[PDB]
Amino acid sequence: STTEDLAKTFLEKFNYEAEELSYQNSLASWNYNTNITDENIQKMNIAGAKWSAFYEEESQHAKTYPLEEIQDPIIKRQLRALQQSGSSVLSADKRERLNTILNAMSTIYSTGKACNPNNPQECLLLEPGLDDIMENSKDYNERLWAWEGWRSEVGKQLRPLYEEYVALKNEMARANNYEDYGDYWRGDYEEEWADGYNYSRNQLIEDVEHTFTQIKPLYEHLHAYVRAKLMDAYPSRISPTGCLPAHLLGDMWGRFWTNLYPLMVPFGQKPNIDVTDAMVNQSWDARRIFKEAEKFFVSVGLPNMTEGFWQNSMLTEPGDNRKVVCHPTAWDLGKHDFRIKMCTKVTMDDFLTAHHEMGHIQYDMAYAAQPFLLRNGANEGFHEAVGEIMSLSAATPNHLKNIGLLPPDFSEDSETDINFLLKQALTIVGTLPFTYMLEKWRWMVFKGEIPKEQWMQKWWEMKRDIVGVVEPLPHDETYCDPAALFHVANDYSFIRYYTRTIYQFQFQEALCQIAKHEGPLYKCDISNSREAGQKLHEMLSLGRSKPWTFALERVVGAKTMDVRPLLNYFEPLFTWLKEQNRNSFVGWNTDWSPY
Amino acid sequence: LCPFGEVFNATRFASVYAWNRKRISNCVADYSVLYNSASFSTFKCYGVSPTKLNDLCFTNVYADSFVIRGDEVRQIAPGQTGKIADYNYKLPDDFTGCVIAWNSNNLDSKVGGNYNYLFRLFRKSNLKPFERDISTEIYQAGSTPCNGVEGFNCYFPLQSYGFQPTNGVGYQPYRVVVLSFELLHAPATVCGP
Ligand SMILES: *[C@@H]1O[C@H](CO)[C@@H](O[C@@H]2O[C@H](CO)[C@@H](O)[C@H](O)[C@H]2NC(C)=O)[C@H](O)[C@H]1NC(C)=O
Ligand SMILES: [Zn+2]
Repeated sequence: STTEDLAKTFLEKFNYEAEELSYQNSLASWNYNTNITDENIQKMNIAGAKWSAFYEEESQHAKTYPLEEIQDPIIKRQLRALQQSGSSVLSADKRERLNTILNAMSTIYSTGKACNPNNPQECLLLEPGLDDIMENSKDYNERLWAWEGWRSEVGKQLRPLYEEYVALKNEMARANNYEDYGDYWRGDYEEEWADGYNYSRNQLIEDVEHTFTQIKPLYEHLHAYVRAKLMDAYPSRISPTGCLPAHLLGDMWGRFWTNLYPLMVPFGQKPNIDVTDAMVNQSWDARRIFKEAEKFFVSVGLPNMTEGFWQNSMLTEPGDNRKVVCHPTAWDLGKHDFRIKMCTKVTMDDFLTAHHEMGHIQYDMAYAAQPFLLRNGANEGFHEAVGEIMSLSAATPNHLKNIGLLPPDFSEDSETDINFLLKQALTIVGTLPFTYMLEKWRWMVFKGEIPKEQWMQKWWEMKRDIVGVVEPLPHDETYCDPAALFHVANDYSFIRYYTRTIYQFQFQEALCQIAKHEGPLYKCDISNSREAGQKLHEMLSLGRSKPWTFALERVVGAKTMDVRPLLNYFEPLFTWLKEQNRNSFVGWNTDWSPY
Repeated sequence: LCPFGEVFNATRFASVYAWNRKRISNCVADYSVLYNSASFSTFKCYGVSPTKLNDLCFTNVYADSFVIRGDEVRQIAPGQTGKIADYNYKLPDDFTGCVIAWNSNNLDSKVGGNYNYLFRLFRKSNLKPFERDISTEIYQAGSTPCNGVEGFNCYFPLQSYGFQPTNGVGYQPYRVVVLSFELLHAPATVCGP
């Protein structure tokens, strides 16, 4: 008896026991989210602790079989997901200290508050009190004490705790035959044991740096248009050849530029398209919204919902004594049980959100025949990219005329297409230098290129050079400014938001050629096209049986990612930007500061 | 009359490894009532015609009964492979009979789970058709003896279903009755005209 038959008998026992035990954990969390009491949290934490103790006992069983004696690609992809271990290699005194540091950083963030200068009886939390100032105010001095006070009270308490977190995380990584903790995070994209479809951890650095240099001419013309329109809202405060201040970007951190739209509109007489009033006049309810989303997928070739979807979902607020958290989520409880929990209102924003959440359900129903360890997307960016393109076709004016929400005598306007394209660029294009700069700073600090006496010196050197954002006030070596973000203080990776945007426009550009679309890409509608639904279904039913380089070639015909479909979408906007910038300056210098 | 009312309307049904067998004789059966019942999801007869089929004096009839999942009903057929077909219940290549099944989700499911039905997961070999095996030994995978303990390469050779009323259609209970029309030299009192 070889060692391949011993590892095969082990997986036929693991599948039947892990499926029945993870279903009791998922069912005990549904009853808490729809009914918040004191007895529900007690039953939630009991069933959620049996799954964590069962899983770590079989992670030591899986390491009895060496990985170099198996010659099957199906078996080896399931063993490597069960042979991975984390903090178990440390001692008892080192593992106990690690969980004390992690829990102490999460309570300072969720309970910390910043008080108001010149009125010391007003202290405000982040979510109810400090997010409303940064997203709705137009005062220069009101946004300044809410930006400095969050970083001098909360960020200076995590500085002595974050240095000891780096040393303990670098000791766990070196005992697992890695070189540092940054190399540990990049192993999600690694592929092995393939002939021509291999991918390396060093190749990910080269792919990100190559695609970033091709979006730089587009970002410079958007940077110049915003700067010339912000000198009217804040006169005599921004230099005509320089960077942008960090506390005037419509956000606490500057992650999105969405809330700056009413200060810059190209055609101020042509209104926007809003169908929120024709639904009221035709007596639409919450069940009418989810029935229109189901007819969209049938016309492209995708199946219907099941019987238990309509009986077990919560599509409206109960209106009873129960307390329910209203957050739109799609649930895969297991054993072919699919539910959607959201609080629906008769608007246009809730019309488009129902198409996004139903796109997650269609992905989950495709790989249901895979083994239990291989039921996921190709990597950590594939799942959200499928849902984004489904909400992109339903907002086209050609589709809204076919469902009676627009009159038949509706004339297309060329001045309302510039208004639609500028608002898309403030969310998608404007967040891409932000994500590139965040992950590059953390990779160097786990390796040792940046000593601890030069942490804050290199943080503001890369803001001026890559993003073009200048600090309002100088800092020193007692601050920790990246630690004021949610993902840094809660130990999350940030590179998944960069690659998800690039995958989104590669699928959209390929499917509009199968549908024989004539014209520009922003008017594409894939409805009533059954040929484009058969192409997408071939990739959705694979799961994790194949590498992600194999699954990309089945749709777009290429192995690696590409940025040229993204530059073709904003091509009408790029011609209009260069005509407006004929009397301006493109670029910035890193010598001007507000202080 | 016939004991067909005691088979289809019994309150208790057996498991798939310890399945039941009943001999039915000395009665006349109305097979046309079963054909036009319009309640069974599957009705697939093999060897015999799907016609009226009443005036046929068969030798003997057996009624087998067990409960399985809804994704395993395709395995109750000649020339099929699977966990149920190899270790639990096997049909021969020359089979004359019919297979009747229907959903029983409203009778065999509880809030919290029902764990009274078992099936066999590991076995050394396969079995012949119409063979029943009941055992509670220890399945040894490798070469190290287990001596009645569950360690490495030692497993308990049984597994239980878990039935809830909120499961999907493939995981719901199904109640299966198999009728075999064996032919042999006999007076053949079971005709049912
Ligand atoms: C919401 O939760 C509460 C408590 O967690 C549930 O109240 C319990 O209901 C059961 C069944 O009716 C009773 O046996 C308990 O005595 C109740 N506990 C209390 C503290 O009152 C309530 O039923 C849940 N709501 C729904 C709709 O299931
Ligand atoms: Zn989503």
